Amino acid sequence: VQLVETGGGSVQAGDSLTLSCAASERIFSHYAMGWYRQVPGKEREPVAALRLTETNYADSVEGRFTISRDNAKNTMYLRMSSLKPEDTAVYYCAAGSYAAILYAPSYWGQGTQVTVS
Amino acid sequence: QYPIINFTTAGATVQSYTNFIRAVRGRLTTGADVRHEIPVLPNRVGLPINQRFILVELSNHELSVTLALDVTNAYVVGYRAGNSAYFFHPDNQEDAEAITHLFTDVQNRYTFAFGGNYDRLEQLAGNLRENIELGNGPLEEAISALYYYSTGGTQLPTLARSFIICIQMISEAARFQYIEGEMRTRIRYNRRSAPDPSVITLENSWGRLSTAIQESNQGAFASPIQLQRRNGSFSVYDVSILIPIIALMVYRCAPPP
Repeated sequence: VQLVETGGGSVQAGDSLTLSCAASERIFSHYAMGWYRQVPGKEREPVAALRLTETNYADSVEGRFTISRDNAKNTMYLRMSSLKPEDTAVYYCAAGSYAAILYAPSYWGQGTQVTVS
Repeated sequence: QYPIINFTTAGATVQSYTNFIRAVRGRLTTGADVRHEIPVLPNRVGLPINQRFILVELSNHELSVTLALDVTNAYVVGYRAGNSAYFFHPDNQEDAEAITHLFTDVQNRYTFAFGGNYDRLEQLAGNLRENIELGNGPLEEAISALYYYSTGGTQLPTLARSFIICIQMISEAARFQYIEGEMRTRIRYNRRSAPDPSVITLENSWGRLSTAIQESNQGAFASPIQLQRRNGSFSVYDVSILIPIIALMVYRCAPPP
């Protein structure tokens, strides 16, 4: 019912960041989760997704981003390696159904700013 | 007013039909009661009538018909064509009161003496699900039959056949990603065929699957549920296999905490 994020900031191109998302207990055992991103003026796009276990990455981030999970701490992670200026956005932690995690999630976090310049 | 989702069989691609089904699911569940990566449709008991129904507008040739889907079970209850509306026989009193809210500005309201379940519709249609074809063709013709029932052309074995067609390609496609995918493969290759037993047993087992999944011991079924494949031949003891199969469930119990 709550999704708390942290880990944003400003880095240079080629550097890395790691986002974290503390989730409630109910969300963690019954929901698929993932990471979206949004630039002001454009649509929210899904970046990564943890289902079933199954991973789903957007074509723009495959090979550079890795989504993971810690069952024992109720936290999901997104490691972002080799960042590009195209990755600058507000990143949102998400949790939804198995089918609707890659589109139209159910719960959202506040959103953390990631700046690559 | 109730939410409306638009779809036309004129140019229907796997993309447009997919987005249509996903929008239907989106309006069926808020996503607030997900259990084992499967959303539970909202409880019937405390639901206000202003959140009880969904409307699906079908178009084709460009005749349009508005199906009424019940939010609590994703199932079709009636439809509107022109200034006429036709409903299925309710099985208690509260759903009937809810039906009176559906198409309030039509001139003619008629409730069929029969219910909407597969049994009665099959008997009216002369055929059963195992032999009736599904596809964009059957849907495009179904829309026309539904529209021209109020005009006075379509007869009952064709009306109810169009009913089971719409129910399978819309309601059951919304309930199961499996059936949705099979309709995607029919639309993609322009195919029109009868639904194989996998589909039909999944349709007959939706309520039992909801009960077992919501009643499981952290996913483990108390009793095994029997399903079929395409040849007709298995037992499931867990919710893990069903996660990429079933997309919607009925509210059976409260969440355990």
